[PDB]
Amino acid sequence: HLILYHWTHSFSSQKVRLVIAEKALKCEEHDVSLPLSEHNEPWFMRLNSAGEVPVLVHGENIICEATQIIDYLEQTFLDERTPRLMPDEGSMYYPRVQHYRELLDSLPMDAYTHGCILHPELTVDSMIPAHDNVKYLKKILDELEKVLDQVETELQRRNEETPNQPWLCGESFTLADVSLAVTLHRLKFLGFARRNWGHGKRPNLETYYERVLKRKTFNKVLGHVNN
Amino acid sequence: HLILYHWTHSFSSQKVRLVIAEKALKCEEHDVSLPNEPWFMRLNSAGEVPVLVHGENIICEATQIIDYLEQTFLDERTPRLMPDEGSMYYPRVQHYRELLDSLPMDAYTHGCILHPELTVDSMIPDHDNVKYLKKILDELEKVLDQVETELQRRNEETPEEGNQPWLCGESFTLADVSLAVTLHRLKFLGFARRNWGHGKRPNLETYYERVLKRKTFNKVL
Repeated sequence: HLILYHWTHSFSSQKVRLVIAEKALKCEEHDVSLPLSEHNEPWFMRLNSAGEVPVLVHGENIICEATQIIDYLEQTFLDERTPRLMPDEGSMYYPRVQHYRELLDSLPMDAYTHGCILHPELTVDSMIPAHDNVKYLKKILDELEKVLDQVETELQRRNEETPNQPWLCGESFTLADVSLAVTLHRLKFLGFARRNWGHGKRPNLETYYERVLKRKTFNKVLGHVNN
Repeated sequence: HLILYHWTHSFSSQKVRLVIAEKALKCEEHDVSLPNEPWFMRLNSAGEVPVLVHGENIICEATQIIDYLEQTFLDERTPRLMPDEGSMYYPRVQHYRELLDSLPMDAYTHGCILHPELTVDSMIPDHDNVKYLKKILDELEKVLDQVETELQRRNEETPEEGNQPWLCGESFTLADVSLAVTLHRLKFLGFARRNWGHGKRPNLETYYERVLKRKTFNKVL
């Protein structure tokens, strides 16, 4: 009874879709994007996140924008069988989850993609077949490393608390996990994964990404996008 | 192909649909409104934003949808609802369109339901106080007087013979869409008699009676 209009390649669309799948909600999803053969240039050449906002229709209500869609889904579907991606607002765990979710959503993925195509010599194993100065790209990638180091320390805390492997903010899969997983998968697509993790660097994050890949929901909604 | 998600009762939805019909665009429209309490009991124009899906683009909000339809469908067969920006007629049409779109329809309808005494012939089977309703109704009368004077100018500029003019000229424009939908909603609420009719605002009265005869207006609304 749900209808979603989205673009497969759209970052925010991927987040919304993963949230739908995690919550075990039957949804009619329509990919408005046209085939590649009709576009003079692929999507990553022309991406505009501000112009590309998915739309959700649930009976009478019509909800634009991905974050609005996710919030509406989290507040509207309170059935006991449907999983919850967010802790109760009264709980002391909600601030942590919300902080990390905001952190991962603030990252400028469009800048990273743009920079990845303009400066392909900074990418490693970029999945593309293949403000504008390289110094700007260097800056934003170092900021990304700071955010990812914060994430690594949080994952280290989680690993300490575990003697049932835990996720980023706890045992339960949360919206912060959705944001982080989609973000890492997009970085992987761009080729910015090797500099940030792997080969003995950020091991907790590497294990996180691998575990995510094995997950049924994530694997059903994603993996086909990269290839 | 075009897809539209809207609410029949929604004011802005009505404007978007009238624009679609006036441009002769084939569109697939879905009424998402439910078949407990009526729509005029609960009103939030900000909550109910229509959405247009045109191939690969998704446009929320009615004004954005209308501007997009005008900028996109540039085929010579498809009529234009706005003059070109370079023209001296475009400022006039844009001013009047903004003037009509600025009106607080939500307030008028909420007050019509709240104060049934003020509606002469409603078609229903500090904002709450009556003074606010009277105040916004007087402002409405001022706006409609501006429209009335513009229509009087149209009458002066048109000869005895020939095609009768619309608000800003001879061609139907977006300002006409806004004005027609506004007048229709006022008639639904019962605020039409106060503003025109019975020798009151004759130019505006004739404008509305001419609107009702338009095939596109009668098909959509």
